[PDB]
Amino acid sequence: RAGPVTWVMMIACVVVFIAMQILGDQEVMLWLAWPFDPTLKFEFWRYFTHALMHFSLMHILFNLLWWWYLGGAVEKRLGSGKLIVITLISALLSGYVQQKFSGPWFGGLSGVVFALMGYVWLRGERDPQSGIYLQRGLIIFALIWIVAGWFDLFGMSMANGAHIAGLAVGLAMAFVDSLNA
Amino acid sequence: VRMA
Repeated sequence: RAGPVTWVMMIACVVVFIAMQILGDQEVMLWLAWPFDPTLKFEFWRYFTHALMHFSLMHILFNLLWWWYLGGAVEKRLGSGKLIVITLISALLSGYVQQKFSGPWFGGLSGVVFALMGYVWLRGERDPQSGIYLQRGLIIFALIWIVAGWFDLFGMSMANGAHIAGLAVGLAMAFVDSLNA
Repeated sequence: VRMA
């Protein structure tokens, strides 16, 4: 749990979130969101910094909770590098698919989070010796969580492309990772 | 906005 990359991510999300409370959501979005304009396509950070933005205490706490719990496990059991790679691929791919689904106005770490969910479960399943796993007791809630976004649970506009893309990506990485060693 |  006490991993550097785990905490460095939690720290950035809290910095950025606080920045969002001072400046306002939209003002941070104009700089951190996925490129809305192909002119902006060379502002490379935007492919990753969308993961840093949250729009409610609930949004961020719920994300950081999962991230601490799942990110921690991967960092501890598998190193900081494996975590970073998972975070960068899934922030890049789930941003990418989410932009296609509903455009560039989104953010949150849930893309990376479903990738961690997908990864920890598929990896604990195929490579038990890797010392990580996900309670069936959570992959439920994961499945409810994803399908609840499909129905926009009580007006909650969820990034549906991000969740599935992220989920898929984690499963691919864990499957590939569970063939070596 | 959409919440990932």
